[PDB]
Amino acid sequence: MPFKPLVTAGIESLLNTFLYRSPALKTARSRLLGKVLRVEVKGFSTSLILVFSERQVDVLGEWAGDADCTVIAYASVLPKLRDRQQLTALIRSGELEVQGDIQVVQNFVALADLAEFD
Amino acid sequence: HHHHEEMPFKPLVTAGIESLLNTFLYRSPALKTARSRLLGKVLRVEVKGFSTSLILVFSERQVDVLGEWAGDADCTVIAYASVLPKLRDRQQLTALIRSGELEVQGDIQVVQNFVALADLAEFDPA
Ligand SMILES: [Ca+2]
Ligand SMILES: [Ca+2]
Ligand SMILES: [Ca+2]
Ligand SMILES: [Ca+2]
Ligand SMILES: [Ca+2]
Ligand SMILES: [Ca+2]
Ligand SMILES: [Tb+3]
Ligand SMILES: [Tb+3]
Repeated sequence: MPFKPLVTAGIESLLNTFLYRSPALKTARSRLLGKVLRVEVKGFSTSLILVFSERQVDVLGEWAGDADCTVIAYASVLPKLRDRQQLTALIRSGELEVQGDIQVVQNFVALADLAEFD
Repeated sequence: HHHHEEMPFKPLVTAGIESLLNTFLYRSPALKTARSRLLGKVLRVEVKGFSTSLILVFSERQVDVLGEWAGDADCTVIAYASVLPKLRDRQQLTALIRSGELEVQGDIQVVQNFVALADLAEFDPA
């Protein structure tokens, strides 16, 4: 199946430098341990699968299995997922569609928010 | 890089796009003649819904990606990210420009040459 290896490797390195380089974020990352988040970017044919472990997040373009959480949005909603206080508004407006366990995306957005200085 | 210090998201996005474009377009010497058409060109990409631009600077051994450019761009493209999977060939490029899904300012030949390069990068199995 099309794994899109160059794009997924690039997204993986980006997410690992941003979220996993700092050991100060360890306890915030512990909330996502063993979780599988499926990201469907509207207009794109392939899904992105994020598998969280202690050392890093692995990204795949193809997954045989279930995701704990699935998020559907247009590309312009992705930069908005670095703010915990605006996730409820995005979900309410339908800009971000959530299937499965909403806690997985809430925990991810809380992590990304703590990863970056405003 | 090798450090514990928190670094901004924007330079990580441009570094990531740069790495991607160089592996995809610049690794294969078979694409040399297609790359020659973009030498010295500056392509500004404004992704609708995003606040910041992407600047692509084509040289012989690589394309550099920046988040800012005080100078002159040879071509400026404005589109939503969902048009990227739609610009496979030059036939589709004309339809996207005709429909206004892709807005072009400056030299249209730069984006035609870029799309023609990406299309040949897919044909070339390297
Ligand atoms: Ca923050
Ligand atoms: Ca560079
Ligand atoms: Ca000019
Ligand atoms: Ca120029
Ligand atoms: Ca193609
Ligand atoms: Ca190739
Ligand atoms: Tb599948
Ligand atoms: Tb602008």
